[PDB]
Amino acid sequence: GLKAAQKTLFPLRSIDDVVRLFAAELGREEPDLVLLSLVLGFVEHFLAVNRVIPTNVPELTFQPSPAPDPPGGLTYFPVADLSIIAALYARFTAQIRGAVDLSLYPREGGVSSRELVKKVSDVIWNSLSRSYFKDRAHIQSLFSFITGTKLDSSGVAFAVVGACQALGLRDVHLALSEDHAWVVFGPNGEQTAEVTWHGKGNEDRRGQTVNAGVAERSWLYLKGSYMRCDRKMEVAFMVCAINPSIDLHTDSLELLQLQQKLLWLLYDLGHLERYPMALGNLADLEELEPTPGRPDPLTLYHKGIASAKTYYRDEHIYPYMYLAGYHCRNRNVREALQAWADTATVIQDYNYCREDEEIYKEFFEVANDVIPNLLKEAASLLEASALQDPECFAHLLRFYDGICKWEEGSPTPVLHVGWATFLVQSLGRFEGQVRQKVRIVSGTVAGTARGPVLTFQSEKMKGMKELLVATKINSSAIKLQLTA
Amino acid sequence: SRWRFPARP
Repeated sequence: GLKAAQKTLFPLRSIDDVVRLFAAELGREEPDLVLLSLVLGFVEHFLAVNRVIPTNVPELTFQPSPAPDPPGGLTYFPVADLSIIAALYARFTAQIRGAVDLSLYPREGGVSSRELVKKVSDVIWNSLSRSYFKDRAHIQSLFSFITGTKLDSSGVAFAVVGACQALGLRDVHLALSEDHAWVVFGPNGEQTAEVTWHGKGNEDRRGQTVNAGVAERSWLYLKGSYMRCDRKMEVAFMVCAINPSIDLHTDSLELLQLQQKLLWLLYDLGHLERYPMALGNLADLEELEPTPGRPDPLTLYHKGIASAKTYYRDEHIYPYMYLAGYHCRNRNVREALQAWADTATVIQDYNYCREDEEIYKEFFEVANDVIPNLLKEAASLLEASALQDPECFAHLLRFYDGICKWEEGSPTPVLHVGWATFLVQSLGRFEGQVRQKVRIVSGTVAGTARGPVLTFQSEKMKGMKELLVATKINSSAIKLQLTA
Repeated sequence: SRWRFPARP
């Protein structure tokens, strides 16, 4: 089943040997996801899932090498016998070609039927285990699928796509929003299908189309500006799915180096170009263990936002969240509050829907925990500045503005009384001397002939442009306004 | 991290 030009690159005895298989599989016209997932899953298994080395399995061997930092003598790596890997490959292909026969699916020149796709879906879905928790670590790869029958939400969609490559269908692709996955197919790839569940609730919309989710302006579907992958992008997803977590507090060094390198490989090949979140991941990695001759983290977060604006209508939230994080961690309040505001600037043209819970919680943390903690910390650093810059006060206000606009036209209310206490308290974190140097203008003349300024977009935030700029923050009042 | 959507921040 495997091509000879792939076999020769085996076996893999180090992170580098693995990179070779990826750099070489990435140079073909149809990179093999099934092969690359198996390798990755295999590697991630002995490195993160089961680190104790079996001495009774003459078929499984490990490779010694000098350990990275002065700490330690020798490190062991799971050698990827060609035999083992090829055996799994064949087992996967058997399940597929043996559970679906293209005998009855006339494809009119390079397209796949909605019935075929929905079939390959079902094949994989019914192949799934009955007894397991859907949120556990290290069940993203096909290695997991074939070995223990366990796959997580996104992993299922990846499987369905890999399965189709195995059947020859080269029009079926992975579709990636920021919190979901489904499949795109058809001529020009404009037909879509739901293949996996979402959130805790096993509620699936399988066989249904995304059109309804895109229509309702929810963030799960990104107002139609979600990623449409190609073989190369799907390989990136895979690299980003690598989970280096050994434990809640421990991480696998080798798996981190591995994933970091494979992202660069993908970057140099330019395949990260349309994958903002990938740029983010790569960034965060670097911050911790930088590599010589490579750009700074900060450089990367921006290349990530650039991508968002260019190829996705700047409709993605995470590239800002990523950046805001970097600063917050690096204690740069000004720059942080800026990005969090930029975030709300995107979310404002959305609606908070049932399935958008994940992003809700992401703002809730920022609004109610993270920010009130940079401010609390700031009120102690000057006493022994930024807590006295109006522009920061504007950033905070603009942030709340976006969250208010978001709520507008929404099914479920965003704001409740609990949001207020931390708005009130964060306002009080700024001296009236400053809260008044911010110009809350609505509009001088529009168009053009031939302190800092701030204009609200939300009717809620507009009605309060006065209470926010008082010398005494009317607690009771701002509450009853924020919620309505 | 047990499981978060791939490439999430």
